[PDB]
Amino acid sequence: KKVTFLEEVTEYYISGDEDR
Amino acid sequence: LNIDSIIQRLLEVRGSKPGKNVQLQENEIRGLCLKSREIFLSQPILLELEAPLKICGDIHGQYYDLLRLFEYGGFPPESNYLFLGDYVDRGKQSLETICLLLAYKIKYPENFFLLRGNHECASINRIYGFYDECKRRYNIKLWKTFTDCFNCLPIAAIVDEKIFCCHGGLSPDLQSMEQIRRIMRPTDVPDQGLLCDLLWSDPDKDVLGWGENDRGVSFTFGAEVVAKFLHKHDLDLICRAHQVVEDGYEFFAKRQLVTLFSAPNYCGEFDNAGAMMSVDETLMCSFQILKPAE
Ligand SMILES: [Mn+2]
Ligand SMILES: [Mn+2]
Repeated sequence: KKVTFLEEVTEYYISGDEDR
Repeated sequence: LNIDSIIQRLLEVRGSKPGKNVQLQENEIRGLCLKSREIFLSQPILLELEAPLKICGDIHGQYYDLLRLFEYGGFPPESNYLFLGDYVDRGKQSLETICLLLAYKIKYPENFFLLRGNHECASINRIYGFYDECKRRYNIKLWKTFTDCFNCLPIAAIVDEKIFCCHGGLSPDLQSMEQIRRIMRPTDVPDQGLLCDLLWSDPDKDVLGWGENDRGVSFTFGAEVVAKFLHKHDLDLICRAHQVVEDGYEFFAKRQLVTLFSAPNYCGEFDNAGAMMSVDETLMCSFQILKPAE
C-alpha cells in the first residue's frame, strides 16, 4: 500500500462561526 | 454506565441555539472517566489502526463544530474516527466535547480512537479554561477525575503501517517505536523528553535539523528530519495537529507531513477553517474543510 492524495477538496461553509 | 442514555442527551442539543449546555449528573461524568480509563489502559499506548477511517485535529471545546464534523463524516460507528488530541481549553463547551468523545470511546472501543494532546494535561488545562469550566459547573474533584483519565490516553497511532499520527511531532530522542511502547501509564507529561516532544514539537521550514521551539517548550524540526524518520521506519506520512492552519490542513516537506486542525475560527480570533482527513482502504487521503461564515 501507498499513501496518495485526492486533489479535490470538499468545502463547507458554517454559518454563525464568525462572531459565535 | 447507561452509555446510550448519555449519548442521547449529548446529541439532543443538535440544532439548538449554539451555546446550549448538556448537564449530565456528576456521577455519569465520573463514570465516563473511570470506564474510558480502563479501556485506554487495556489498549496499546501506540495504536495499530486499519483504514478506512477519518482523522481530526484540535477541537478545543468547540462542541457544536464537533457535531458538524460528525454530521459530515458520519456518526459513529458509521465511520471510524481517530482524534489527535486537544479536546478541551480555549472553547466554550469543553465538558460536552470531552463527554461525547469519551462516551463514543466506551460504546465503540474498536471503531473510535483518541490520542493525547498537550492540553490533556493538568498543568495546561488548569490555566487555559477546562479547570474553570469544571469548577463553575461541577467541582474541583471532577476536574481531578478528568486528569486521571487524561493521564491514560494513548500517545500515537500508526495507520496500516504507513501513517504515523501524534499530536505534536517528532523527537530527537526517538530511535525506535518500542520507546513509545515502554512508556508506562498513568503518567503526567514531563517538561522535557520523549513524551513532551510527541505532544509539543513543531515542523519548521527554516530550521535545518533540530531547533529550540519559539513556544519555549520542546523543539522544531526540519524537512530532512521528516524524510529520515519516514525512511527509517518504512512510513509514508506523518499526520499531526497542534498548529492553527488557514485551511484546516497544511502540508510540509513535499507532502511527507500534514498538519490537521479541526476547530474553525479558533478562539474567535483566527479565521481558520477546520479540516477532517479521510483515509480510504487504499490509503488515498482526501480532505473535508469547515469554513467559518457570518
Ligand atoms: Mn491545540
Ligand atoms: Mn496542541
